Amino acid sequence: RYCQKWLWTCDSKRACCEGLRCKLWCRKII
Repeated sequence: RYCQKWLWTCDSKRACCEGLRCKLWCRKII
């Protein structure tokens, strides 16, 4: 049970879970 490589460069097209609230690397569990 893990997220979806939140580490992506969150911005819009991203597909994070609960860490897309950032500029690039999803600021999730890290």
